[PDB]
Amino acid sequence: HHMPIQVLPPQLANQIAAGEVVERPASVVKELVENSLDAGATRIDIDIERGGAKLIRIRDNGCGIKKDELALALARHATSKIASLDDLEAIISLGFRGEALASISSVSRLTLTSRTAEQQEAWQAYAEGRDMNVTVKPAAHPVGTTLEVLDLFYNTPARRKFLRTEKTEFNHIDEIIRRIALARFDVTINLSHNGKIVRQYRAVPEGGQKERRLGAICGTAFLEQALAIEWQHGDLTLRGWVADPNHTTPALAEIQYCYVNGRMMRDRLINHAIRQACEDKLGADQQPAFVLYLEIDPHQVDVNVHKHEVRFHQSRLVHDFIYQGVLSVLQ
Amino acid sequence: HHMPIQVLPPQLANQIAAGEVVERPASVVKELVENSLDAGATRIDIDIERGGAKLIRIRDNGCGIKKDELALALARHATSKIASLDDLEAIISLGFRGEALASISSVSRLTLTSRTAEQQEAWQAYAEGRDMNVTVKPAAHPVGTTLEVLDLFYNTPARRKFLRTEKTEFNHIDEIIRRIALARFDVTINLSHNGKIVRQYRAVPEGGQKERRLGAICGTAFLEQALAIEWQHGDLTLRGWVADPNHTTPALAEIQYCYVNGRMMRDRLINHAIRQACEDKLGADQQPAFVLYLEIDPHQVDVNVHKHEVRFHQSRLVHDFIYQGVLSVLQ
Ligand SMILES: Nc1ncnc2c1ncn2[C@@H]1O[C@H](COP(=O)(O)OP(=O)(O)O)[C@@H](O)[C@H]1O
Ligand SMILES: Nc1ncnc2c1ncn2[C@@H]1O[C@H](COP(=O)(O)OP(=O)(O)O)[C@@H](O)[C@H]1O
Ligand SMILES: [Mg+2]
Ligand SMILES: [Mg+2]
Repeated sequence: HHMPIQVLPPQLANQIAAGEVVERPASVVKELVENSLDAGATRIDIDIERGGAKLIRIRDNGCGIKKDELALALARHATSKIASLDDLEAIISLGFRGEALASISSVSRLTLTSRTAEQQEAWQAYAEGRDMNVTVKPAAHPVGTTLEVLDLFYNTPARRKFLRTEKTEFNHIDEIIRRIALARFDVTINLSHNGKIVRQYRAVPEGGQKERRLGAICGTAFLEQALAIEWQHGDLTLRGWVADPNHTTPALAEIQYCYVNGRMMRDRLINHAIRQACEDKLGADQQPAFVLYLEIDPHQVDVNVHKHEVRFHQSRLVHDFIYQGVLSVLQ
Repeated sequence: HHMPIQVLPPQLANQIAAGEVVERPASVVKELVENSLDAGATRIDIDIERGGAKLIRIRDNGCGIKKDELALALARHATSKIASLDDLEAIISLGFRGEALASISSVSRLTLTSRTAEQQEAWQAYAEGRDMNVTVKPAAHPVGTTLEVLDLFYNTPARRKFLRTEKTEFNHIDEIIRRIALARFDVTINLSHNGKIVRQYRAVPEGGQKERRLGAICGTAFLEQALAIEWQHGDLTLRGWVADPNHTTPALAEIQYCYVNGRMMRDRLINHAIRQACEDKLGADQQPAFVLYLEIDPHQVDVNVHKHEVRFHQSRLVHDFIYQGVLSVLQ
């Protein structure tokens, strides 16, 4: 009670928010790449420097951001993805909170450059000062967008001390891209570190062969033991690959990716049902290797938990669904 | 790009926030009880109805909220706990985001009643409408505060469908109070459900016997096997109780509470070090039973992660510290 209840200034408020949204360089990559995806990009190019502690540049060939909305994109609680509660309950995009860019900009030197198809001119924007005032100025850029994040945590020292080695931080970034690339086979994703190419996942044309990308992302080892899955029942449909439990090594066990309507996730309900389907067919219980995609009525699952967490309205039903699907294929 | 980037109205913005802050009735209880603690309360009384889906009332004998700050308490990004980045890096209170009440009020009928020692008059406040306009009116109330949360999720149907049985929801509430009561032995906490008293933990006077409350919260079973711990090394000090691994049952295994400077938490680093100290002394590896308190330089740990998660600057050091402390006592 000694200090009055007082509104937190823009920058400070965003930095506090950044504490949750910006865990490490990998977090920034995730947020930006997901924005490119929402913007309908077909190709995303990612350049990293020193594990991302020095630089993170992500360019996409998405639809871009209109000049008069650049500042809004750097603003808090402002989005183009939902306008009401209905939109949220049945969301189509990955984003909707309208907080990511604002948060990131408050704890780094973030530059937003973009041009829409209707604009002849490209523009660049960035916020500054305790009030996060935005400067918009001329720039050069093709249809699409480029986010440039420099000196992450430069103005938040307590956090900068927690940054691990360049090697460790880049690895988390590599892992993040790995999870996103598996979610969208139709999107070309290139990742580079310190001026050198680390990877590039070619987009798979309509109906093209996926085994190619799967192997490129997860490795040939997984690709060989990969058992495809096709299991449906109304709104519930399970797809993907499950490695033969009998031929699953701990190295392959590193591949445990699950998705709910394209949204990457790590839910215990699912990991359990799978390990159950394997333990029940196989002899011993162990860490299975898989890449599964669950399609379900968006109204039967909560995506606003805070991101890899989700909540299923019919917990039991879903769990048994996945269990059967995997169990079935394992036999 | 079809829909413009647009600011989310106050109520909607808060409801989206509520998706993360308000997981279930237990979340509301946690936020409110922690506010009472920050306000210096010595006694907190909690009344629940129908698992909290119908009513949640929390009254404290804290310092209260000044009339002219009631609306600010229901506002977003407004707090009395930090005013800058320094304050955050070495925080003293549990709160600091200034978002909890605003979020909760947007997804329930929340009434805030309070009176400070300097005021002869008590006042009541609550927000309404898409803009969250606040109404302040006369009320009766002793020094302190009472939060009243009714019909949780009444205006967010998609979420209301996820509410479990009254029994299940109250249980999470009981568990939450359990964790908070262990964090503060000096605070009397009474919990009631549907007009009937479920529990009441008496505050322990200065230096009074703690075994009494420990047993009342964790049960006599744990109290008997409880092995006290006193282990320090500079800023690092470990205290609490660890149940004899050899006499630990799965029922006792339900008691795994760890705290960093009074802030409840569930960090794997610690749970691992403990289970390691037990596995290494004991024969088999298992689920230990414990109530440990780690005191550490606030600058060596990050509390703004999003709450039971924390991040230690010197991960390895801390882990070995706890391991030794427990290991030592187990012998
Ligand atoms: N690469 C991009 N291409 C096009 N629009 C983008 C891009 N990145 C961000 N935006 C715009 O900025 C707004 C989002 O910023 P963000 O802070 O990520 O919030 P959110 O995605 O939850 O709405 C989006 O709603 C969209 O309108
Ligand atoms: N029970 C209470 N007694 C006194 N002050 C309170 C109480 N509950 C809330 N407040 C005030 O309301 C503001 C907090 O609301 P909240 O949304 O919980 O945010 P935070 O605790 O993170 O600041 C506090 O900063 C404090 O000034
Ligand atoms: Mg986004
Ligand atoms: Mg609070």
